[PDB]
Amino acid sequence: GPKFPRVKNWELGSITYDTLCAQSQQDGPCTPRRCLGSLVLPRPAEQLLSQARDFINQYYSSIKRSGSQAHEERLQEVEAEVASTGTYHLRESELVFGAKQAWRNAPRCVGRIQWGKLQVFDARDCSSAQEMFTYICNHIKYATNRGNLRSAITVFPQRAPGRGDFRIWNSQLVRYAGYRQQDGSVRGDPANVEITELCIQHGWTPGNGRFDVLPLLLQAPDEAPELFVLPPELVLEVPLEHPTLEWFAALGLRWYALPAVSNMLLEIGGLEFSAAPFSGWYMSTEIGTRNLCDPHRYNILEDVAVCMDLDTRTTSSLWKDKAAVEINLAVLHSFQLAKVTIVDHHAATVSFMKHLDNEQKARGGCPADWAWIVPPISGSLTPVFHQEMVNYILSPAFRYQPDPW
Amino acid sequence: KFPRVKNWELGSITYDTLCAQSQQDGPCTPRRCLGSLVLPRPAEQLLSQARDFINQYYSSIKRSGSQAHEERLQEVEAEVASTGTYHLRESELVFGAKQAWRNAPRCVGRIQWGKLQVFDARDCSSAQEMFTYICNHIKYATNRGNLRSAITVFPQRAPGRGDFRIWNSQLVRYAGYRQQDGSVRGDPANVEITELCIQHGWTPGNGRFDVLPLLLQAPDEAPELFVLPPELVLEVPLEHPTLEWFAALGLRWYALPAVSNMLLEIGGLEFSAAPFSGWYMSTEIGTRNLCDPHRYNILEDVAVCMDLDTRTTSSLWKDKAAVEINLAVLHSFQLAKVTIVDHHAATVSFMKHLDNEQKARGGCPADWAWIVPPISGSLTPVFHQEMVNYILSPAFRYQPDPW
Ligand code: HEM
Ligand code: HEM
Ligand SMILES: N=C(Nc1cccc(CO[C@@H](CN)COCc2cccc(/N=C(/N)c3cccs3)c2)c1)c1cccs1
Ligand SMILES: N=C(Nc1cccc(CO[C@@H](CN)COCc2cccc(/N=C(/N)c3cccs3)c2)c1)c1cccs1
Ligand SMILES: C[C@H](O)[C@H](O)[C@H]1CNc2nc(N)[nH]c(=O)c2N1
Ligand SMILES: C[C@H](O)[C@H](O)[C@H]1CNc2nc(N)[nH]c(=O)c2N1
Ligand SMILES: [Zn+2]
Repeated sequence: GPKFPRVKNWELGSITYDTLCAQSQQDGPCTPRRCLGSLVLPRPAEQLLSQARDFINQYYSSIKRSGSQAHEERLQEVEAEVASTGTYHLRESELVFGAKQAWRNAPRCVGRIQWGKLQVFDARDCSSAQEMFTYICNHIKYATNRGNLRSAITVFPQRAPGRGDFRIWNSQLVRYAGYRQQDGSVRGDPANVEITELCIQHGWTPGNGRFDVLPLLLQAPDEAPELFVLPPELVLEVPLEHPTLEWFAALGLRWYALPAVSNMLLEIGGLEFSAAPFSGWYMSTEIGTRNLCDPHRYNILEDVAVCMDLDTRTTSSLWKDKAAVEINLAVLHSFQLAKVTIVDHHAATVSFMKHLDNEQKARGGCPADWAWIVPPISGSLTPVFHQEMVNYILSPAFRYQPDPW
Repeated sequence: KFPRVKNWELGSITYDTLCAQSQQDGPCTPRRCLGSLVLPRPAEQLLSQARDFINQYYSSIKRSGSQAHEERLQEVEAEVASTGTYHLRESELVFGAKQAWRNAPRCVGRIQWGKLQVFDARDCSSAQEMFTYICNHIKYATNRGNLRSAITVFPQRAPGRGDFRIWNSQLVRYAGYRQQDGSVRGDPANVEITELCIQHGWTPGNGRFDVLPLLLQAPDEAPELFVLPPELVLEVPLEHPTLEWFAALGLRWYALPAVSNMLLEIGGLEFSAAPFSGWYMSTEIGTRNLCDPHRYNILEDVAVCMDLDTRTTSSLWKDKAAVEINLAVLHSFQLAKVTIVDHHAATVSFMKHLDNEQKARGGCPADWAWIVPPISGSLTPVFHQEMVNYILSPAFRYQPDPW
């Protein structure tokens, strides 16, 4: 057979071979002796030039001008700029291409069918924390679009020799406060205790509710971060109700419309964009299963099961499973009523299978992280459960980066 | 450099040092992770595996370095050097079978690993004799519904000849009859073995739940057909605690999960027929066997009976029917007093096993994709647990189909 990984779908009996993994220049955490695929956190001079050349070759292939004179001239341009300055700069169209390719390359993203549809806001002229705030408000307005959500990324200036980084300190643009209590419990979102306490240390007067929207801590090169409160009318939220269980609304639960990740590094051609927040829309299990039911998050499973009058004293009643299903249904029904874009985990995984087929023909494979792609409820009820996946790192890439404090 | 292993729910960390004892490569390389793949793509070698195993055994009985230990190593060496192979003592076999189960990265039920009845069937010389041993295993393991884990070990592979083999993938399998119009009646997973049975002279049924005969093979002989006596195969009719129409679906499952096509490897010796059995985790039946689209595929039928909106994915009709089916399985097994474990209890016990193994051995090989159950993944503690997958020996392994 072919000397490439053989990939099988066990539902359909079909086979493909991944030839794209051959383009991986970056090693993951696995070896012949042990598989570390389940680990969440996995572990320039002429080094820049080779990454830059590779990226420029990718750009010129995507516009089908590979080997051309415009291609050879751009390469020369890039080496001359690196030769004299130690760094280089992307053309506008190269940035747009690179940002889409970073998304298309993200092995943990189930929403990649959408990858070609991304509004890239070029904010590489930004020179203050105040201006970052203006750019971020504009992004939120555009992406929210009164509930008809639109994928977007805003790109701030790249890391530069000596000079400090542009950083957004918050992990997302919208986050609920988590307030550590006297008894050691948490009011609000326990995921956000640290960022909440940083906001207070930097002068934010804290609230005391379960769904208090945090301010943003924004850092321009070589300055302490500055605190910015989002105007409330800019942050679209959806109160949660259930279509048949009338008491569910009385629980006072809610979630924000716009998932906007702000702490990842965008790498393109060896250039590093340390502030490049990106947004799309939610898959309903992110809110209904993880955010609301993780024991270390809002942890509402027992409260909902009690309201549903389930037997919470024994595992074999399946009280957890029944409650989780209703909470996910409430999320879907409430977003739908509110006319805010959301996708259920069946529709999302079906579209991801279509994406895998598109990419098989386009590039000879698709890097995918099975543990992350399979949804956290109803795993084998979705087609992705039955699909083998090959995980590898391609650049352009979204990467984790250390916290700025 | 050893792997740092994190639990994300609790924030706790351990370090796997056991993985350094692995001698067999898995599918992954630094370039690409192949962890989600279901299947894998001389005398001095045997001697080193033999020694390492004999060393494991004597260490387990705390007699590591005794004259009994040195003499046994000499026996193994003398036998390999003269004949190119050797034979296990019954007590070593018992230790090796338990160790293979303990080492199985895909097994969520390993809290039980020390509790395994081992039937030595190495004095078997005919398919006829294999059938008698298999019947006694079933009878013992079933135990009127009070299920007991067991393994029966038939004669090892030998350089000269064909293997002892059980052709069926489990001791209990429902037939799948392929229609002229492509479709399947019964279990679509068993179409191929069904056809093999018919071709070897079995008079087929035409039901959805027809229990298959066994195809048993002695070395270099055609396999022989053996019908299991109906009273040996305990089955559970499926009903629902509150939905009365559910019983009307005529659904049922067998009590005893007994895997019969894996190879047991101990000290470099290979046991090509070594069927093993325990009890079911309820999602195996309620989620996979009954709801996989390529298995009995009953989700739509159940959803319709529940009057659910089948027109749209966002009604979560599939999720709702699946939960009720898993509940019907749990309820019916409990009613019939047949051992079963739900996915919550099983995964909680596996967390305890991880902790026991950390203290005992400094790690535990586990395959996250197989450990996390197929419904309600993140509702179980194993979802939030990082896991390191690697191959230790003694081991259970896949082998080629004998046809
Ligand atoms: C269009 C709608 C989209 C949907 C429904 C979606 C869905 C998801 C989901 C469910 C995850 C896993 C999140 C988690 O478990 O916390 C994810 C991961 C990710 N997605 Fe998306 N996605 C979308 C658009 C985007 C966009 C626009 C980008 C960036 C341009 C993006 C890049 C990512 C990245 C980088 C990750 C991985 C995060 C990590 O490794 O920690 N996706 N996607
Ligand atoms: C005592 C009750 C037991 C329970 C509840 C249990 C549970 C499970 C489950 C749910 C699986 C995954 C099955 C699938 O998805 O098809 C599994 C895999 C496995 N278990 Fe167990 N187990 C038990 C006892 C045993 C015993 C007695 C052995 C052998 C002595 C064993 C060895 C294995 C092996 C080798 C696999 C992997 C099969 C493969 O890789 O294809 N387990 N276990
Ligand atoms: N942040 C760190 N570690 C870390 C700590 C806790 C959790 C994690 C894992 O990150 C995920 C949180 N559990 C991030 O998930 C948020 C997310 C990401 C991507 C898409 C998401 N959902 C969407 N639907 C979209 C967001 C944007 C476009 S689509 C949500 C990582 C590190 C610091 C230094 C090195 S790593
Ligand atoms: N036939 C092959 N292997 C193969 C083919 C298709 C699927 C598979 C995967 O096997 C699993 C079926 N999906 C086996 O699952 C049955 C099983 C295994 C272990 C435990 C099980 N459940 C229990 N509760 C127990 C059974 C025994 C004790 S506990 C069930 C393996 C090969 C082809 C080429 C080389 S090998
Ligand atoms: C240990 C494990 O890797 C971890 O809990 C993963 C599992 N799969 C996931 N899948 C997604 N989409 N998001 C996650 O946060 C996780 N968490
Ligand atoms: C492709 C994927 O690895 C495959 O569907 C696996 C996933 N996890 C599983 N987990 C268990 N316990 N049993 C299985 O058969 C599978 N199948
Ligand atoms: Zn791996």
